[PDB]
Amino acid sequence: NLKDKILGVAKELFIKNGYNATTTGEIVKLSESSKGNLYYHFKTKENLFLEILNIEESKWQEQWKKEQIKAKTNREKFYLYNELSLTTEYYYPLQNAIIEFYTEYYKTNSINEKMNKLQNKYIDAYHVIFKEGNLNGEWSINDVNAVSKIAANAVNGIVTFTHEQNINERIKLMNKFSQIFLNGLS
Amino acid sequence: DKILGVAKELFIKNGYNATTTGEIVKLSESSKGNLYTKENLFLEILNIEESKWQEQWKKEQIKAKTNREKFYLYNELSLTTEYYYPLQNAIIEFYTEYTNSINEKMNKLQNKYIDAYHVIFKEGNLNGEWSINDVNAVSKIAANAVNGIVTFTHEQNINERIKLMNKFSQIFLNGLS
Ligand SMILES: Cc1cc(N)c2ccccc2[n+]1CCCCCCCCCC[n+]1c(C)cc(N)c2ccccc21
Repeated sequence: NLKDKILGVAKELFIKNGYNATTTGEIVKLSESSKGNLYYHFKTKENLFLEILNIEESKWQEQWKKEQIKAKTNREKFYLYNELSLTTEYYYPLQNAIIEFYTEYYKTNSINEKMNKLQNKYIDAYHVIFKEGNLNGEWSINDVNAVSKIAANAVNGIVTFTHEQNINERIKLMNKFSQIFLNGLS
Repeated sequence: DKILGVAKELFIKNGYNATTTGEIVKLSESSKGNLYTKENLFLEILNIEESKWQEQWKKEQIKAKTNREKFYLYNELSLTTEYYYPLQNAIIEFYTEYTNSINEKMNKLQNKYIDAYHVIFKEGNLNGEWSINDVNAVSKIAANAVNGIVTFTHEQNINERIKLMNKFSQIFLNGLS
């Protein structure tokens, strides 16, 4: 459990102090491990952080599997996912370390390579909703990959660039977007 | 205006946090006291750039005959400009790493950003292209959705991005009518 202890501790350090401030020395000593083991498993602070994000994305997917039973039809699932995306981000503790992380390794094509495989996972959630929505005549989309990328990124924008407003208004808007968007697929 | 140019460049190349008071003065070659907050300098640049965009938009919107077309175009152009949108990641940090006199003050910057759509949508209501009772909501949603597509895909074929943005604009408008 040394690999999973290191990630657990590193998660909490990144949460408490951000990405740049947290050193690998800290993570080593606090998880009772060695620079060696940390190097053998993750090679860099950068890659360790990506691995956390993998664990976190998996937990999110696992969360979404349970939570999407409260949505009988894919139209309902679309509405719900976008809400969840907005509401849960408001108190996602890693979010700040993520902002800090991305806005620092976006240029390195390899790190930006793995960060894309990660967003692709977020985009898969919509892809499913839309594919299944087709197979139940909720709508007709011949370009599911496209409309999926659009939804994911439209929704991130509404989640990220609003913040200023109070949480009720932000939920109203998000749901209004969800409405407008699904109406344009008809 | 010796500072502001290098600050922009620095803020765009590296983060809001990563670029510094020292780095700004030393790289621009100017007096430390001369520029005496960082948040004040930042909010200044955002205003400048946001104006340079809305100005460029006015000298370019003429090529769209109907407001339906203005929507598509403004959004398409949002991908190509050198103004404002290249500072979006820097703004994301800004909110996290930042009060009262500033955090409420830069909602006047947001309303300027949203106003572009407010015209387009209000104009379209006069022109009878659609009917939006909740213009202001739709404007805020439009602005942010688009900013999303612009910002969270800045690492892929620019011509693909323009395709996505157009498939977006279509859907959004189709859902208004
Ligand atoms: C657990 C968990 C819990 C949640 N409530 C949650 C909520 C929403 C999404 C994931 C969530 N997860 C899953 C967490 C996984 C996060 C993985 C995202 C890594 C890529 C970063 C996204 N990103 C991209 C793409 C492009 C950018 N320009 C950019 C700029 C600034 C900041 C981010 C940027």
